[PDB]
Amino acid sequence: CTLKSFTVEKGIYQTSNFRVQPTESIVRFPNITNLCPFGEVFNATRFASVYAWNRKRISNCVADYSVLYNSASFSTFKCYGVSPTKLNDLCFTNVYADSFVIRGDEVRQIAPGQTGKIADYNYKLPDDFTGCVIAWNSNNLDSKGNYNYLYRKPFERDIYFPLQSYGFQPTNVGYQPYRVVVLSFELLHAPATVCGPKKSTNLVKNKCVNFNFNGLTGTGVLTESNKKFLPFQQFGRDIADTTDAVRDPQTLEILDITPCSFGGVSVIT
Amino acid sequence: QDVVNQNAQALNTLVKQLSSNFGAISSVLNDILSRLDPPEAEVQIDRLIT
Amino acid sequence: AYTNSFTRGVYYPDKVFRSSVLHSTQDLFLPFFSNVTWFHAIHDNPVLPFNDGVYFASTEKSNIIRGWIFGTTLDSKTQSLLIVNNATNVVIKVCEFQFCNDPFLGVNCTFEYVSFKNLREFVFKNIDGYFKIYSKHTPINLVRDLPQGFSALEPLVDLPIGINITRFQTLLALHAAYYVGYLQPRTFLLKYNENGTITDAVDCALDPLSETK
Repeated sequence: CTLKSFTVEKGIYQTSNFRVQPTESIVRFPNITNLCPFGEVFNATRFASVYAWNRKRISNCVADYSVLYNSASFSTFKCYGVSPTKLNDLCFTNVYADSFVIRGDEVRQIAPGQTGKIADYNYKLPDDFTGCVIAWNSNNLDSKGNYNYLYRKPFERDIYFPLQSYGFQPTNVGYQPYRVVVLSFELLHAPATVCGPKKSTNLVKNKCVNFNFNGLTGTGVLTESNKKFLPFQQFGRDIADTTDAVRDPQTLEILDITPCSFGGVSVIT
Repeated sequence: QDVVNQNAQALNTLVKQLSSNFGAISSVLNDILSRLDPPEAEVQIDRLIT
Repeated sequence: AYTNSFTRGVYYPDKVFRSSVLHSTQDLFLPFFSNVTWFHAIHDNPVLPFNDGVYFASTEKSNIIRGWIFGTTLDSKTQSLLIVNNATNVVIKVCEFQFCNDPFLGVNCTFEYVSFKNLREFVFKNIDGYFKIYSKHTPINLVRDLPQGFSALEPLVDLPIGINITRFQTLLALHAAYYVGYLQPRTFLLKYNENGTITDAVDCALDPLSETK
């Protein structure tokens, strides 16, 4: 089939690649069970302004992205850097929630690389940003004559002056109040401080498996190693940036890694 | 010695290439494969493959 | 004054092991052979800059130095960082305290935290709100200056404070040699040994032979 013939002359003809399949999947994590306070993030009694947006950091918990994913009470859900369905499985270094109310005519300004009177002076967005923003109008929560909302490097709070209040009237469409919330996800190569609802699992060694140490993916023969990791060291590496030991996040230990044998298949005939 | 060193240098730069973005949002293929829905992973992985 | 930081202040850049490799980096560092303002804490602690990561240092047998008031203005109008070590632990704050004119200890605000021969190198840098403090507690032998010899630095702390911090001021137990280097974006070629310890680092923004290295 590979020579395009019916008569194969005497020789040695490479044909394929034998790469041992992995046996099974192995998932390790730190045994933590805190719930990230997503309630106050989305059920805050009073949202900040576009110039005084709050930045409250969450950590050391688990985040159920589905129970917020199904939220139809919100007007928009657009995730730039990552596919929001996989958030429930993705887990990363940190999060940052920023809540504030805007007018309906500004939701397009909130995007990585966009501009506008809001997107530049008082709320710049990062260019390499990875994450997403959620939003919803608040015609029945903020507008009553709501004029207590003002506007003037990204995420700088610069707290005839440019001070100016938004004229909010419950009878407005684009002139309606709109509550917005954005999240930032920095996928550094670091010990993740938050992870989604992923249950830890057992560990097996000396067998091609699918190891997932806090998100570090790959397959190999997880043999025990004597690499003296000084207690501040998390991963290992090699000459050319190849992970070559890790630390089991659920219980400290240092074990080697080697990708199990592959190699082309030659056919003699 | 020079022959051997030339070949080792070539191999080493070849393998080092794997850790470069070339314009992608990452160089760890599985991340793009575990972060983006296919409608965009197509673009990213395309850049990396090129 | 001014003194000659011979080869001081090489800290483990990130949390990743290596072994037997000469891995170059590009991070904040203390350049080689620089001028560290040897301060006379005999029998002082003026306001000093915190520009882009203050290599601090000291060499004190009794830790007279026990305060580190960092910030922009240090006047309780903006969130003012504060560090204290009281005989057992490290104490961190953010709250706005109206301090006196001279930072000294006798011999809205949302975050709190708790936890010669004593060479104690440092580095106090800020990156994306992640305040950092590295360290090394070390036995050495010199009262004069920052001697020859080489020893790396581990990490100790990280904090996501996001404070607008421009300058700072050490705070002593006012009833001693302590210095203040400064850091800027160099590029090192640091060498690891078999056990995984940085035994020898080489700057190359310094001079030609270093660039050939």
